[PDB]
Amino acid sequence: AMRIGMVCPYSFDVPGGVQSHVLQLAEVLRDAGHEVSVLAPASPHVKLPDYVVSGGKAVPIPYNGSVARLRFGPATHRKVKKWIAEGDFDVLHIHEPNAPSLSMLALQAAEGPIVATFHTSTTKSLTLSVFQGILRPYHEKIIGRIAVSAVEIPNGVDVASFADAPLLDGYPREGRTVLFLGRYDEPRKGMAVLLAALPKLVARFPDVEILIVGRGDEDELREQAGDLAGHLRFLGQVDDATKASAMRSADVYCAPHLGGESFGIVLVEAMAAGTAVVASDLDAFRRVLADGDAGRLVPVDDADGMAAALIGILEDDQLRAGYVARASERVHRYDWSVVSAQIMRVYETVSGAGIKVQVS
Ligand SMILES: Nc1nc2c(ncn2[C@@H]2O[C@H](COP(=O)(O)OP(=O)(O)O)[C@@H](O)[C@H]2O)c(=O)[nH]1
Repeated sequence: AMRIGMVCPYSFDVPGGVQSHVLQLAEVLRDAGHEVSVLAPASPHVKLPDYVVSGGKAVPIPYNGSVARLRFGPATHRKVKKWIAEGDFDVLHIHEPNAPSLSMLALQAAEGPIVATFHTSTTKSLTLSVFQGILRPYHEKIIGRIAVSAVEIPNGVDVASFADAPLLDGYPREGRTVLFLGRYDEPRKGMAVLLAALPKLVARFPDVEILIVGRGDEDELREQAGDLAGHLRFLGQVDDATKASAMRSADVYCAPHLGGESFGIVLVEAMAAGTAVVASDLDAFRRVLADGDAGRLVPVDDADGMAAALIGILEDDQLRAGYVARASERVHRYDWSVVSAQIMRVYETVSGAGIKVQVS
């Protein structure tokens, strides 16, 4: 039984891959009998387990010449030190130690058995001394290093949570349903590509629904869709259980991203749910879908290609069933059962009898 301290650099107020990774990992560890405490920025808009501690709020920097938009004040520095001093941790696991970040503040404040996970291409570069710049002395305090895609370990999901989620009332729809999940106002999420494919999709599937999960300006999007707006259904930013149900209820999950640096955990969620994936040919997505074995890859920012792919998947039951089968086999390697074991081996490696994380 270990005492583990974890640091998330991002508020839980907004959904994100790093945020969900840290909370779920904490839950998995506690279920195995370990003690976990999570430090993260102020998250007053969501309900959180009692083991989450607020590191305070990053406030805007009020002057020109900064190298960041937001900064944690002196209260945060004090909170971080107190949290470490009182935590008596066997391991400190920090996520995304970008500078400046709450994770880097924790790294500066602490020493002892420290592990870091690098979630993106940008933070993976920090495994190299040349990219650590004048923060080298702090990066040198990291004892174990995990790259999501040092040791490589993929981010985890609870497969059963998706596989066995209840269907939403009224689903599956005879008219078919394409699911989009994300903050659709952000251009990088590629809602614009799916909207440009919509006329061809509706011509072939006259009763099709685009089911949309995530926060954004629904009225602007409807206006963009013009006289096809009636094919759009918005759930808003729903809880995790509803999201899982939505995934299972859709006939296809569409991931039309124009770019990004993440692992692509939403594709894994769809695979777990038993829902066929059509995705942009991004490196991260190609890996999850085993180079097209476990889902359909479409060239990036290609609306005609995206329509063909979505129409193709909905029209060919054999093909769709094949992707789902290969995906359901594949996705077990991302389950927390398997993934958390790999992470614990790193914890074991960096820790040792009578050694604790302490304040620097
Ligand atoms: N419950 C819920 N989860 C969401 C919502 N939007 C995103 N997520 C989850 O947040 C994570 C997003 O991962 P990712 O695609 O990498 O988002 P990113 O971090 O912004 O790149 C996944 O677990 C999503 O299922 C939402 O509206 N509701």
